[PDB]
Amino acid sequence: DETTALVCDNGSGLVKAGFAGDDAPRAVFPSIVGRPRHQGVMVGMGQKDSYVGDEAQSKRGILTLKYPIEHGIITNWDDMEKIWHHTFYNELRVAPEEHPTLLTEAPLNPKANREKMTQIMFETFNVPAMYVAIQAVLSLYASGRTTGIVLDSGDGVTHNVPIYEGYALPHAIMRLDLAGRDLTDYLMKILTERGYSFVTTAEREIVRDIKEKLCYVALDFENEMATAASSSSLEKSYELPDGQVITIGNERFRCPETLFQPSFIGMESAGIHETTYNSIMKCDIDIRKDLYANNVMSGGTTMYPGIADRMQKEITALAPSTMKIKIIAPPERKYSVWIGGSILASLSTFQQMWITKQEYDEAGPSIVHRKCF
Amino acid sequence: DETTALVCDNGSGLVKAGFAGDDAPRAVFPSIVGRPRHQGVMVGMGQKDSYVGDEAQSKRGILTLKYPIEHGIITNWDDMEKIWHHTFYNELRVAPEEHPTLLTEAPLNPKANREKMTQIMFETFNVPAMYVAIQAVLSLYASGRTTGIVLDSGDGVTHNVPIYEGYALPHAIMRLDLAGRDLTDYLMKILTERGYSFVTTAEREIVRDIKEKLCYVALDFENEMATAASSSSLEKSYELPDGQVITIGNERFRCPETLFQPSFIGMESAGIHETTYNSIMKCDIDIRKDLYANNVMSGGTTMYPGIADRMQKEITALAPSTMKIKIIAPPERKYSVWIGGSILASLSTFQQMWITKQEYDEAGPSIVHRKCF
Amino acid sequence: LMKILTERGYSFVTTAEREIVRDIKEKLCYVALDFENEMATAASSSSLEKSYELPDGQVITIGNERFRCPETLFQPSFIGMESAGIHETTYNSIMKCDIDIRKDLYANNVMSGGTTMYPGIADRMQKEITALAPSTMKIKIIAPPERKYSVWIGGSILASLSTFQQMWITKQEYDEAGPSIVHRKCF
Amino acid sequence: FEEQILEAAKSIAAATSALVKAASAAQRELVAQGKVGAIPANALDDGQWSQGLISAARMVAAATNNLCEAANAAVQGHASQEKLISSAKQVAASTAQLLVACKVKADQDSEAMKRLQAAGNAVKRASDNLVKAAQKAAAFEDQENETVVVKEKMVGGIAQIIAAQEEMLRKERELEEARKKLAQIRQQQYKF
Amino acid sequence: GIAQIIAAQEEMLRKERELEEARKKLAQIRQQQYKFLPSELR
Ligand SMILES: Nc1ncnc2c1ncn2[C@@H]1O[C@H](COP(=O)(O)OP(=O)(O)O)[C@@H](O)[C@H]1O
Ligand SMILES: Nc1ncnc2c1ncn2[C@@H]1O[C@H](COP(=O)(O)OP(=O)(O)O)[C@@H](O)[C@H]1O
Ligand SMILES: [Mg+2]
Ligand SMILES: [Mg+2]
Repeated sequence: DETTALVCDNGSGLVKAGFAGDDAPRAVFPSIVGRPRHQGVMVGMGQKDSYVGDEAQSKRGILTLKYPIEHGIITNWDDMEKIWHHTFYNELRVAPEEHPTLLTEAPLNPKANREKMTQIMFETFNVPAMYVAIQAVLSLYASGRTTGIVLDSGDGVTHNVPIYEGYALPHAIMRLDLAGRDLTDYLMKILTERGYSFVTTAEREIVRDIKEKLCYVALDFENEMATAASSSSLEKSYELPDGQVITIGNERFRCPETLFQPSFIGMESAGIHETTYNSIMKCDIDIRKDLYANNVMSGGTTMYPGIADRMQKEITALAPSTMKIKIIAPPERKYSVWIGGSILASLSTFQQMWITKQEYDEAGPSIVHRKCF
Repeated sequence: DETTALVCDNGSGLVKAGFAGDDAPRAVFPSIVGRPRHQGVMVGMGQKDSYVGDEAQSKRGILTLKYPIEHGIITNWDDMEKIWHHTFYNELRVAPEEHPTLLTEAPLNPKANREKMTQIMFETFNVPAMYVAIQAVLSLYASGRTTGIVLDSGDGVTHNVPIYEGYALPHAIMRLDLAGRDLTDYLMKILTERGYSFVTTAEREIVRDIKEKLCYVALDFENEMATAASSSSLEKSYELPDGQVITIGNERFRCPETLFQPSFIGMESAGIHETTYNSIMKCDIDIRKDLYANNVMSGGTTMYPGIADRMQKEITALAPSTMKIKIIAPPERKYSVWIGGSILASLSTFQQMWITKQEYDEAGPSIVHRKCF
Repeated sequence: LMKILTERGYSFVTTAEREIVRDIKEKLCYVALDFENEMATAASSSSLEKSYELPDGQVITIGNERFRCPETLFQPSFIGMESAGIHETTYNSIMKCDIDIRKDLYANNVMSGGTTMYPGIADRMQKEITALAPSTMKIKIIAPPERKYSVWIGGSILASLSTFQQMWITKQEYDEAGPSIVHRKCF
Repeated sequence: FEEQILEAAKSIAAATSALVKAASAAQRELVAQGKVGAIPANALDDGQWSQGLISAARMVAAATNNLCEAANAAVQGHASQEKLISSAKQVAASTAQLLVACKVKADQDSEAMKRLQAAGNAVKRASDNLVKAAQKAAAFEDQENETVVVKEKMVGGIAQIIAAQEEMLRKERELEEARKKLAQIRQQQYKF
Repeated sequence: GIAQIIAAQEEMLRKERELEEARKKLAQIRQQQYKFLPSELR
């Protein structure tokens, strides 16, 4: 019947795009723009100017890869527009001017980022309408809940947003730049410790793959370190794209430990468990029990094996012993935000929340600060 | 329709010239200039001053043969100009001033060589346009590929050039001066061990013919040496131009082995297999697999029976066991460079890459460093 | 430098020739203040061409290669490396520090090591970092004339300190803790 | 052939008249309930939303009139079949914009909302019907002469693949430039 | 105003047809690649 809406979660690392009503994104691809850094000799090829998404991921040997989104803030707008092209016309293969588009954004982002997003979506793609949602609210939508504190840890931003009975508490929103990309950089730094030197952006992608394949969160960091130092059971091997085999030991759990000890990368902020506890304690006393009982995790960085148990133990150590602490970690949480957006894009009520281009034309880009939280 | 272009591969040892679009060079002849070294006594004959190409090869008894090109660098410009004149007017029998000319050059050659080639082409032969291509790129063209590491071994220069998706990696280019002529000199030196004394340049040509006819690359050098020292099944016979018959044993494989052990001729460099492996290892880690799978061979020096198997074994012993090593050695590789040039000279796209004499007269001979890799 | 000396017809291959090229680099190379203007000057005039006598008596003459070699320190792409030049790495290291200490770091750029002995490298570094840093900030490159031995001099100073005498990894501690003790007593 | 699209053209006209009536009724509802302060002033002449949604309906009507003219040109053999789908896509964008604009500015279960939605869906479906009718009537609907071409020469064959592959990359450059030109002309369309 | 937009869409779609037939031509060449390529070159 009605024209389906487009849901485009523009994460720092990955772009997840699809249609409203679907249960999984139709296009999941890295948000990178690669440009050749060598000299083309053959005349029949080596001539394209820039590669976007998976194509660049297949040609990282001869490319310089750049992420247009850094810490949830779009820094290169031409690259972001190119990525939105590759999403709409190549991956989804639809016309954005007939489908309303739902975009996502981390909380406490600069206003100019959201205004430029609106201006590009309306003046370059001419969508009928658009809406910028907060990723944590969508993550809560995905879990079928109205009460809970959402810990969303993407590639570039990790934020805690407490929500009670559909009401957000903006003063209790916590944001932390420590995220997956910083974990990848720390993994590179500590892999140089065993003699493996990864420098180029392609080697950064290789290290990110290593992190996604072998890293896990230790239940007890000190005991795990002692076990790794005494026994060799934790040591695991991995084959590089060139055939070299590397072996990593304690680095499997030292990299995710930065999530709980940000001082490893020289940051003064507290770990994710302490930020969650502080966010809960900033809320009204009457809702802390429900917030304790409804910890919802989302984002790729929360897909580490054993992260839920560690978070539960830490918050149990912090919270009073009488409270019941439950970490909700659905197996599909890496797409939770997008899934939530799909749900929000299928609701009949939300059809009144769109920012139509009539309002954009009469009020300018500032309208996005009067209609979106 | 359009005037066909001339493809002239001026190798260190052979000149291969022809027209674009043809599948084989029309004129393949040695690049030598011979001058009489005796006294003429009869008026009717023996008055010509210099002999070029096959004419000198038929009269080596009374001539001093000199190669104007040594190690890919043109040393005698008068002789090289004479050779080019013989190519254009006697072998090809065409006017160079109506056909654009495509020339070849080894990588990492002196800039003055390329500038002098351009100046001679434009001010002596008055060609409409000209272009200097890198021989390895043309060799890759001839194989119908865009990715691979080309090992081009001619008469004076051996060079490894890796290319990935049409992009060359100049920092990974390897050049080794060991080539066919050094093999011929070493064959003369080791043939002196059996009492055969070849000294004059004509005797050098005879030894070159012996090398082309009887030499081969041993799969395992030590086992082959033991077999030659025990059995007499490797002793081949060759008839000299005067009727004398020589018999050679291990020298059949001890000469080409210099390609894999340059220390035989006092060179400190590593063999061609190690240079290929090092050139691969200087490339980005993500493209090493494709280079391992696309080892392209070209040039006359790679025509030894069993050279591909030996190179495959050596690189397999060097490379990680997981990766597959594939040596691409077409039976027509001795002309591959030229063939590739023909292809590059037939492309409609390449027609914009010519260095026209307008650009030469406005920018000078230095223009060849801004339009040719 | 070997690779770009092959451009003028000088072929250095063996390790001994590598030592000869290293000596050439130490004797004739320098850092240009402005790379493009220096290249234009070299391409126009011959004033930048210097001669050098090889151990075998041959005299070689090099022009822009005198400054095109050290320029790799600021443009690593010349050798196919994707990383940024030394000035950009210094600026990034400063920007990774706390905002309150960036002023003192900007005013105390210390250079050491042989590769920083190039004539005019301090001025080029100062100009590049000034172009990168905010205009208000004062930038000072500290390049002592003996900076080729700065590491050893600092090591001697540290080893002459009475306080440092307690940081020695004694062979007593080595025999009970093994080689891993060096990861607990040294930064 | 031409009579077939003419029947669909009249269906288009009836559906767009229904759009005009429904949009007028919705404007009456909006001004009656105080949803928007409708002003009877033609800002920038028609503009896009002068005097409210009636201007959007009128611009939809202009777009679909252009669509009908494109279909007539195609059935006369003067317009490419890709002109028809381009005009249809513009019409679809216009009606989607109008429907979404009326959707958020009016009551949740307003009857006028239902009339606008049904009429816009009718225009969309009838537009696809007209487009498919014109394309199938067009003789250039399907045509290709690139089934198999080969060259005997080894030099000629590889040169053939390289020329075709350069054609690939050239058309892909055309992708980039054409999209950038379209984006620029869209930004310049109103520049707020 | 909309005339320029529709013209740009015209160029986009006609060139899309060009890109598609170029794809077809490339594949059409590729099936006969083995014919003029030696056995070791596939
Ligand atoms: N299975 C996994 N284990 C550990 N880390 C992962 C896993 N999958 C993804 N990641 C990390 O999560 C990041 C992607 O998170 P994502 O949810 O896509 O965030 P965004 O919203 O920024 O796209 C990647 O950078 C990757 O390093
Ligand atoms: N069948 C063969 N076996 C061994 N060596 C050969 C054979 N044919 C040619 N050569 C050697 O290769 C050299 C010619 O190589 P070529 O491909 O002509 O290089 P260039 O680019 O210098 O012309 C000659 O010196 C000859 O010694
Ligand atoms: Mg996310
Ligand atoms: Mg050759």
